[PDB]
Amino acid sequence: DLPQIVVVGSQSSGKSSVLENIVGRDFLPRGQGIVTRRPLVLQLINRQSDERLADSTDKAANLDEWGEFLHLPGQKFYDFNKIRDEINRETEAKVGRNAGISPAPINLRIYSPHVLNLTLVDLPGLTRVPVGDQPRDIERQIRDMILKYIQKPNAIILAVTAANVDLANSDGLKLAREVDPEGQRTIGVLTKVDLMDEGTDVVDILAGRIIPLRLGYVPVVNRGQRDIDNKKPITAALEAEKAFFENHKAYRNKSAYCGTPYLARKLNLILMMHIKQTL
Ligand SMILES: Nc1nc2c(ncn2[C@@H]2O[C@H](COP(=O)(O)OP(=O)(O)O)[C@@H](O)[C@H]2O)c(=O)[nH]1
Ligand SMILES: [Mg+2]
Repeated sequence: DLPQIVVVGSQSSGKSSVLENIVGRDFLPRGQGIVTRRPLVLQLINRQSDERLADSTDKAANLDEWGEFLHLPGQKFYDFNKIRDEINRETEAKVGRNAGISPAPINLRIYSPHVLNLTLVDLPGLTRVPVGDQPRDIERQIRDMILKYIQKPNAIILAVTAANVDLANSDGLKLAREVDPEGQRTIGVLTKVDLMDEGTDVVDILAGRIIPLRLGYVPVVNRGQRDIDNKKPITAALEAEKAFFENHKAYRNKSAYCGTPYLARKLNLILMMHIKQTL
């Protein structure tokens, strides 16, 4: 149907962290062995610019930003800690906790003056060894779920790989190549650039010398686990990401092509081009 950006990669590649960095505020459940177990179809809606904010545990809530769930019609979520709770609820309701997965999507809209018009689909990450109560063929079930999404020619494939692993072992690029070998609709993200072995960088990847992608790669820096535990706001994380690329010798002169702000503009631009070619 409509074009959308499907986020694919290994478990703990940083897929959920990228979505939070794009939104600008944290709203996804994490910790306690919690991972994405249902597709989150996230629709971001730009919207240029009190009793409704009375019972808010989110210090940043405001009337210009809120979320809406398709299965909870009429409700507007101004507190993003309740968005997290509801996502955790809907997931456990259909697939319990730390068990298998379900293809039933959770549909969430978020209005904001700070987001571009994008549709992103967070998919479960590939793992290799079952833990907890997972079915022993959990790897196959996740692969088959991903392929069903990215086989569709309207799907823009956001292949997420951690920069502190060998690019050639990327699950995201493998799956992207299986359905889109020419790279016509695959765009890469390189996370955890701040965790790279000292002396290494991703410049060779950006210059197309390893696994070329015509739509390119974008390096980013999301919140680390310490930042999550300390409740560091995404706004501060974005400031930290900007400073990282502007003071690193390898990225200083190319920093306009680094970071989540550029990724969002790039996804928005690619998404508009993809629509133009639909008749
Ligand atoms: N230092 C650092 N940690 C990151 C970065 N991106 C993600 N992480 C951490 O990597 C872990 C997995 O990230 P997450 O978004 O939950 O992974 P997912 O399973 O792909 O959605 C978490 O502990 C994140 O804090 C990054 O750019 N830098
Ligand atoms: Mg995830």
